[PDB]
This record gives sequence, structure tokens and C-alpha cells, in this order.
Amino acid sequence: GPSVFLFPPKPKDTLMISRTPEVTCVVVDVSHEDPEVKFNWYVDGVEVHNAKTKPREEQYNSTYRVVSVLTVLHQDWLNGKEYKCKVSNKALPAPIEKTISKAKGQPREPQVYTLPPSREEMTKNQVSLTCLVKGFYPSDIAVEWESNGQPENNYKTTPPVLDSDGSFFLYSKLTVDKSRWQQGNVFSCSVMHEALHNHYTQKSLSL
Amino acid sequence: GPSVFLFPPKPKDTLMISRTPEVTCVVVDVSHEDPEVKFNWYVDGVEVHNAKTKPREEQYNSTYRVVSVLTVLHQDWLNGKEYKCKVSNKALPAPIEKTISKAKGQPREPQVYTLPPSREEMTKNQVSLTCLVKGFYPSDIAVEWESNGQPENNYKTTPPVLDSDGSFFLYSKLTVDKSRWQQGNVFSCSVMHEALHNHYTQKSLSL
Amino acid sequence: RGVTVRMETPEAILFSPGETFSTNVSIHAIAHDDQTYSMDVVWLRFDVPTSCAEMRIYESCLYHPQLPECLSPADAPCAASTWTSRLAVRSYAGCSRTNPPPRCSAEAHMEPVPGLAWQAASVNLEFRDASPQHSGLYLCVVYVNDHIHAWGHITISTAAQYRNAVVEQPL
Amino acid sequence: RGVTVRMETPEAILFSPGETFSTNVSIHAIAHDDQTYSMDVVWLRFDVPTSCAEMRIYESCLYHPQLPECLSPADAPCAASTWTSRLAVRSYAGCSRTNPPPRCSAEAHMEPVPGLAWQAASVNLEFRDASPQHSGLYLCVVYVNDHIHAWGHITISTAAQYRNAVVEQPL
Ligand SMILES: *[C@@H]1O[C@H](CO[C@H]2O[C@@H](C)[C@@H](O)[C@@H](O)[C@@H]2O)[C@@H](O[C@@H]2O[C@H](CO)[C@@H](O[C@@H]3O[C@H](CO[C@H]4O[C@H](CO)[C@@H](O)[C@H](O)[C@@H]4O[C@@H]4O[C@H](CO)[C@@H](O[C@@H]5O[C@H](CO)[C@H](O)[C@H](O)[C@H]5O)[C@H](O)[C@H]4NC(C)=O)[C@@H](O)[C@H](O[C@H]4O[C@H](CO)[C@@H](O)[C@H](O)[C@@H]4O)[C@@H]3O)[C@H](O)[C@H]2NC(C)=O)[C@H](O)[C@H]1NC(C)=O
Ligand SMILES: *[C@@H]1O[C@H](CO[C@H]2O[C@@H](C)[C@@H](O)[C@@H](O)[C@@H]2O)[C@@H](O[C@@H]2O[C@H](CO)[C@@H](O[C@@H]3O[C@H](CO[C@H]4O[C@H](CO)[C@@H](O)[C@H](O)[C@@H]4O[C@@H]4O[C@H](CO)[C@@H](O[C@@H]5O[C@H](CO)[C@H](O)[C@H](O)[C@H]5O)[C@H](O)[C@H]4NC(C)=O)[C@@H](O)[C@H](O[C@H]4O[C@H](CO)[C@@H](O)[C@H](O)[C@@H]4O)[C@@H]3O)[C@H](O)[C@H]2NC(C)=O)[C@H](O)[C@H]1NC(C)=O
Repeated sequence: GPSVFLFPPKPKDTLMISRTPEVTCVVVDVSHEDPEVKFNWYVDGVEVHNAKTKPREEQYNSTYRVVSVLTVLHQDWLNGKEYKCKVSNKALPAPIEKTISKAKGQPREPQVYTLPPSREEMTKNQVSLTCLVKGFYPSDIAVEWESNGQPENNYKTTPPVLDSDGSFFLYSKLTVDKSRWQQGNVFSCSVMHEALHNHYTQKSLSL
Repeated sequence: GPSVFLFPPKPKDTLMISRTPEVTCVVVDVSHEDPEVKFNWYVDGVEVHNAKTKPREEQYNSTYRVVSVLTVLHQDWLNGKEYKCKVSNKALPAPIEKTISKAKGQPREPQVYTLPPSREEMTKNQVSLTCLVKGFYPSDIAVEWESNGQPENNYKTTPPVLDSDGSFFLYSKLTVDKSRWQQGNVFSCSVMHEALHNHYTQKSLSL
Repeated sequence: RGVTVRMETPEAILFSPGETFSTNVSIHAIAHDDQTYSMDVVWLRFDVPTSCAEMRIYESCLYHPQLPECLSPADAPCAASTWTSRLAVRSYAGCSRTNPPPRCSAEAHMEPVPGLAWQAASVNLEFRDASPQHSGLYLCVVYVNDHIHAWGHITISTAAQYRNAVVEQPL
Repeated sequence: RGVTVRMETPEAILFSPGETFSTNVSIHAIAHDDQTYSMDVVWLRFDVPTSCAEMRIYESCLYHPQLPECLSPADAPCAASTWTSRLAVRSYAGCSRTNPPPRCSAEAHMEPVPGLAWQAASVNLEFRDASPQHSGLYLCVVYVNDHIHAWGHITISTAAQYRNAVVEQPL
């Protein structure tokens, strides 16, 4: 029988007004004998009709993958509305329903602190710039780095870790050529979260 | 039919000579009608006989859980020896074999850097003490905190994140009262890893 | 005080007929106070004649497209300095620091253009089975309380139709 | 230079007959140079007579258990100052900063004692179905190149047999 997986929109798509967030209802293990799948979408119980079906895709393991995409409103998602996807197919005894929405709990603003590289690390060829983002809720977030308005791609960010106060925290590490650091270059840690003013905040770091 | 899961020893048990590391072969979904399970252990192909069977445990979901424990030598594990557990039972058409050993790859010494709280944090109730452990391989590690020889339990450590150079890094955050930090108190980050001299190193943090 | 808008996007997208693609504009808005504001993300499209060596964007004119020199641009056929029809507009109302841009979405309009569409809950434009008819100079302008707070241009076209766009600015 | 050994463990373990438990000694070794060394983790057991008010450990004697005053302790029946049989010994050879303690494990010996055993690849002692016969004063001594680098004591016994152990030390 087919299986269903309901995915939430990307954090950046929900936090930026210049983007379009969407919920994705993926149906796997669709058979060749019965590939026709019906979708019924609901938002807080109220059925909606603006969803679109992505083009069918052959998986080569004897099944198809049928997907439905529903566009959501930034404020609807952020306000904790529930999205339900009902999937019906002749090889399914009864319709399958999955529900997903934002994590419930009072949103808390993340505290962002930039931390310079340890003096002990200067003996190495490249150094580590840290950015501590803590006290945030929910875990949906986006953290990036930049310098002179240009994006710095040489970083790794830990997954959110649940703190002892019910909030989340994480650490992001940008690695730069020691020369760049010692020269006074200014680097910034950009964080996007719903509880921040205008969903954004930027914290700089330099020698 | 029964299922098998083979677990490696704890990092601290392999790194401390004062402890005894062991591999655990867990067999779940053992049936009430045929709970007799035979174990055959091998170390690099050579069959060994010093394993012990843990007392049988009723799961209350119609099945038993049968477990076998094999004690290993610190050096044998650290040297990348392979441990295979073969599980035979009447309900099993053919014996099941699982193999586990240390992660293969040249071990690399972790660089440990302690990072003090941000100036911006000096106005909150509690401050954050950071410890950056990077450049290590394999990911098997143990990180703890202490002050005046006494263990500090108020910390959270991110899981190891794979860096762009094939090594791992992580961050540990200890949260303390601004008073303590202000007073000049000495806090430390204890790290245990096979690649460290004596599998140990401490990094102090204060003013 | 007020609102700050910053836009980021490549200046050109070269496409071959039949391809499907979308713009990749990035827009961030920061409300410095708790005042309520309205926002409009507007897309303008300009014809790029074959005989034009390059297109000229009269920057100062974007702020007052009704001035004589802007309504009748000197570089006439090759100038982006005023407009009538708006290709597309996504409007926001009742926006604030606490009810930020995505949440304050209100209306959306788009001219009927074969193969053109909004990529759902996004300010980017999507082109399906792109054809030469889609080539031209596109401008994305962001208004806050009916005043431009940010703008950018993208020349979207096939290689043969492409003409460099130049921003004519004050000293 | 040399090696530093630090030991940590509670000073007492009270048990009731029939219980199974183990010691919880922690030992860390730090090699400050690349010199090769040998190590021996030795467990000593001392009888604690019922008539003793307390046991006295002659610390200085641990380093020279063959001196007259150590072989014939003044507090005679209630003194831990010398030994003959060693309850258990885990030996290490060819150890170094690069071939650290666990990896340099070589031999292990333990006296035949009902219910006593090594908890596999560990320096701790395990007591199964503990009985009054197991009560006594235990010392864990760590040697590096045949010289004591660390030591600790644990009074392991039932409540009725327990006697406080006191370390007699120099000024
Ligand atoms: C036949 O083949 C099928 C296709 O598989 C192909 O790949 C390999 C498997 C090959 O071996 C070969 O077979 C095929 O070429 C195969 O389907 C798979 O079936 C799995 C089990 O049935 C199923 O597992 C679940 O996976 C969930 C996670 O899925 C995501 O992550 C995986 C891996 O990273 C990825 O492959 C999926 O595509 C999913 O990826 C996410 O997709 C969403 C939706 O598009 C993205 O979100 C949107 O992104 C857009 C982008 O523009 C927008 O941003 C929009 O706003 C977003 O909404 C999202 O970004 C993307 N994430 C990632 C990381 O890529 C698990 O959640 C799930 O586990 C949960 O549930 C189970 C059961 O309840 C529990 O056990 C778990 O504990 C957990 O609770 C589960 O693991 C695979 O996902 C599925 N693969 C695909 C590609 O669909 C089929 O089984 C085969 N059948 C046979 C008989 O062989
Ligand atoms: C009948 O009931 C059984 C029991 O159910 C009840 O227990 C709960 C846990 C729930 O299961 C709940 O429903 C019930 O109340 C049930 O058994 C379960 O069956 C699962 C599927 O068959 C099986 O899943 C696998 O789990 C692996 C991880 O297991 C560990 O972690 C979980 C929690 O994170 C824990 O519950 C387990 O006990 C395991 O814990 C580890 O245990 C080892 C050995 O004791 C520890 O290592 C030793 O520790 C000692 C000290 O104790 C020494 O230090 C020694 O040196 C060490 O070696 C270890 O510390 C400990 N770790 C943790 C974190 O606790 C997954 O790895 C595994 O995933 C793989 O395979 C799946 C496919 O199966 C893939 O999808 C994955 O991608 C991956 O490849 C898998 O998920 C459960 O483990 C099992 N639970 C138990 C307790 O046995 C049974 O299925 C039920 N059957 C029916 C028909 O209903």
C-alpha cells in the first residue's frame, strides 16, 4: 500500500515576506496498476482548493511518487494553523490523513552572541569564528554568515539542542584564513527567527 | 522472526583503563514458544568463548529480549578489531550475523579552545561558558566540566558535526551565575579522546 | 525609525527557449519601530528593442515617474523611466514589527502572460516553457507606505535578444 | 617530566549480605614525556579485627613496607603498613604517551576469593553475593616503574563489621 509523508515549509520561506512557503504532501509506493491519487486538503478543518499536483515521477523500483503542494500564508503558518492532507487510492483500505503545523509553545526571542577565536588557535592556518544563538523557541531558524555584504559559505551549524529551560540553542562556526582575521575584517552572523524584530538580527565580530 | 542489534562499548569505557568496555548483542522479538537462542562470537574471524548471557527479560508485548555481552580489551577495540555476533534460533531459517567495530579512518587529535561569554551577555542572570572541541576523528568522545575539582553538571553538548575536512567538531555550553564568573573562579573543560596524550586534556577558563 | 528594505538579486538571467526557471530575488524588511505600514512588491517589465545598444534605467525617475523628463525619456526607445501597466504586484497590509511581511500578505495581481506565474507564496517570477516573448528588462520595486524603499533590475532574455542594462544615476 | 597519576574514589562502601556491587575507583595517568614506563594497579586487603576501634594506615610505610617499623606496626592488629599477598594486580608494560595505559595492558592476577572478580577490562573489583567474609580495609595502589604514584583506601564492609580507617601521616 502507498505511504504518505507531510512536510512543513522551509524556515526562510516563512520568515521572509519576499518568499513563498508551502506544505508538501508526498505519496510514495504508488503502484502501476492504480496510480490515480485523490487529495483533500484542510486548514483547521476547513477544506481548501488551491493545491497543485507536481508532475508524476517514476522511481524505478516498481512504484511512482505522487506529490501535492499547498501554498500557505506566512501569517497562517506562524499563527499555528493546522494543515491536513488526506490521500485516497484504490490500493488503500481507507483514506490516509497526516497533519502538520508549527511547533506549539510560546515563541521566545533568540539571544545572539558572537565569540572570537581562541588566542591559542592563532598558531593554525585558519581560525574559528563562533556565533552562539540561544534561548529560542521554536527550533525553526536560519543562520548564515557574511562580510562586506558578501556571503561567507565556509561554515557549519550544529542542529538545535534542547536546553534545560525548554528553549533551544545552537552554535555556528565560520572558518576563515588567519590572515583575514588579523587584518581587521568585519564578519557578521545573520539569524532569522519569528521572535526577532522583523524576523532578523545581525551580530558583527572583528579583532 | 527475531531481530538483532549489535552495540559498541561506551567511549569512556574504551578510553579509561580503570573501566571495562563491552560489546552488547541484543536480540528482540524472541518468541515465547522458542526462546532458546544460541550465540557465536568472533573477533577478526577467530571464535571466542568468554561471553555471558544477561538474564532473560519479558517485554510484555508477546516477546522476550535476549542479550549477550562480550568483554573487550581496550587495545583490541582501539586497534580496529572486528566483533561479529551470530544469532541462531529455531524460528530463524538461517543464522543472523551483525558486525561492528571502531570507525575506520586515521585518528586525529581534537583541538580544545575555551571561549568566555560575550560582553553583551554580562547583563543577564546567567552567563554561558563555551568549549570548542574541533579537528577530531573518530567522533567517539566524552566532554565534561568542573570547578575546584568538583563536577559542574549544568551543561549541554551538541552532537558531533562533520566538518569540511573530514574531521568532527562540537560545542559544549556550561551555564553559570554571573557572580561566579565575575569573582575570578576557575572552570574547566575536560575532554577524553583516544588521540589525546593519555586520552585526556583539560582547558581552563577564567579572568 | 521607519522600515529598512534590502534587496539582492543577480542582474541577468540568460535562458534558452523551452526552459523553465524562476527569478531568485531576496528581500528582507526590518521594522525599526511599532508603526503600522503597508508594502507593495512590484514587478515592471520593459521592452528592449533590437536596435538598442543598451537599456538605460533612469534611477531618479523611479521615484517620480510622472515628471516630464521621466514620462518622455530622452533615450526614448531604450529607457526605463516610467510605466503604466505593472506586470505583477503582491500587496501587504497592516504590517508591523510584530505582524511581519509574510503574515501581513493581503492581495496579489499578475497580468495575463503566457507561461508567466507567481511561484506560490513568493515574490519571485516563474517562467514555464520560456520563449523570446519573455525577453526584456525587469525591475522589482518595493514600496513601503507608497514610497520606494528598495529596487533592483534583472535582464531576463535569450542570448540573441540580450542588451546590457545601465543605471543612469546622479553624481 | 615523568608520569602523573591521580586517583579518585569514595572512602567507604557499606553493603548488606547477598548484594552484588563493585568499586568505583577512577584513575587517570598523564605521561609528560615520551619515556617508556611500566604500571601496576595493585589491590591490597587488610583484616579488620572486631576488637579494633579503628584501622590505622601508615602512609609513609606504603613506600617502604620492608622497614622494621612497618613490618611490625605498633598498632599491630589494627594497622595497614605492610603486606605479603596482593589481592589482585593488573600490570601494564611498554606504556608511553603514545601507547597509553589501556593499550599497554599486559597481565592480570587475582587471588582465589569466593565471589570476587575483575569486572572485565577494569581496575575495579566486583563482589557477587557479598558476605561478611568480604569485609575489610582495601587499598588500591598505583605503581609506575615500581614506585607508588597514587593510592587510595576503601573500607568495604557490612555495618556491624565497619570500623573507621584513619590515615596516619607525617607533619
Ligand atoms: C521505492 O523508491 C522510493 C524512492 O526512493 C528513491 O531513493 C532511494 C530510496 C533509492 O533506494 C530508490 O528506492 C529511489 O530512487 C522509496 O521512497 C522512500 O520511502 C521511504 C520509506 O517509505 C521514505 O522514508 C521517509 O523519509 C522521510 C524523510 O523524507 C525526506 O528526506 C529524504 C532523505 O533525505 C528524502 O529522500 C525525501 O524526499 C524527503 O525530503 C524532503 O522532501 C520534502 C518534500 O519535498 C522537502 O520539503 C519541501 O522542500 C521544498 C523544496 O523546494 C520546499 O522548500 C517546501 O517548502 C518543503 O516543504 C524537504 O526539504 C526534503 N528534506 C530533505 C532532507 O531532503 C522521513 O520523515 C520518514 O521517517 C519518519 O516516519 C517513519 C514512519 O512513520 C519513521 O520510521 C521515522 O522515525 C520518522 O518518524 C521516512 O524515513 C523516503 O522519504 C522515500 N524517498 C523518497 C525520495 O520519497 C520507496 O520506499 C521505495 N519502495 C520500495 C518498495 O522499494
Ligand atoms: C516489543 O517490545 C520491545 C521493547 O519495546 C519497549 O521498549 C521501548 C524502547 C519501546 O520500544 C516501546 O515500544 C516499548 O516500551 C521492542 O524492542 C525494540 O525494537 C526496535 C525495533 O526492532 C529496536 O529498534 C532499534 O533501536 C536501535 C537503538 O536501540 C538503542 O536505543 C534505544 C533508545 O534510543 C533503546 O531503547 C535500546 O535499548 C538501545 O539502547 C542501547 O542499548 C545498548 C545495549 O543495552 C547500550 O549499549 C551498551 O550499554 C551497556 C550499559 O547498559 C554498556 O555500556 C555496553 O558497553 C554498551 O554496549 C546503549 O547504551 C543503549 N543506547 C541508547 C541510546 O539507549 C537502533 O539503532 C535501530 O536502528 C537501526 O535499525 C533500524 C531498523 O530496525 C533502522 O531504521 C535504523 O536506521 C538503524 O539502521 C532500531 O531502531 C529497539 O532497540 C528495541 N528496544 C529495546 C528496548 O530492545 C520490540 O520491537 C517490540 N516488538 C513488537 C513486535 O512489538
